[PDB]
Amino acid sequence: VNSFSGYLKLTDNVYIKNADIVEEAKKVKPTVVVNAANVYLKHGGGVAGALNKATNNAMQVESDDYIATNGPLKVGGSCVLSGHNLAKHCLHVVGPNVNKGEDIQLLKSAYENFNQHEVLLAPLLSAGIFGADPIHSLRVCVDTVRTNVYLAVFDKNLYDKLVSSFLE
Ligand SMILES: O=C(O)c1cncc(-c2ccccc2)c1
Repeated sequence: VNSFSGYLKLTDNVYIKNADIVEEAKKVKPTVVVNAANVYLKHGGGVAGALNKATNNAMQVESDDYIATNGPLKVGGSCVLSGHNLAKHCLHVVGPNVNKGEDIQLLKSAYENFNQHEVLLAPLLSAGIFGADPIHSLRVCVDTVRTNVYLAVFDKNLYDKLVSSFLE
């Protein structure tokens, strides 16, 4: 049903809310929730851990089965798997891990995957343990994605910084 509420317009196609993406997926019933994935689709923490836990490990069993056919994803790559109880689809997207010297230029490639989906509920890619500046990631989102993105940002202090950088 894609019932997004309380999202702040940043651009004509990029929206942002200070919210837990799991709680968002349960209220919004989005067609697509984006996972901040690693190449092995091992959902051990952050957004991936959160989404998987909310599926009571359904996502992790499907993910393994995919990895068995594919081997690992490419950095900048994605797959479309079931959203389980959270969404029709989960778009698992691998942003570069700049901690491991993966090139920040691959963040554009990661966001380009969003353009395959009319409307997405999504985190910022390559933030947190992936080590990219989240405000940089938002700029790459805005520059790259032309389909309708609804970004959920868990942390209020980071949310305010993001909105201050974008609108002030
Ligand atoms: O089956 C569909 O066409 C569909 C499309 N978008 C969202 C959903 C959905 C997503 C989460 C919960 C319940 C329903 C289903």
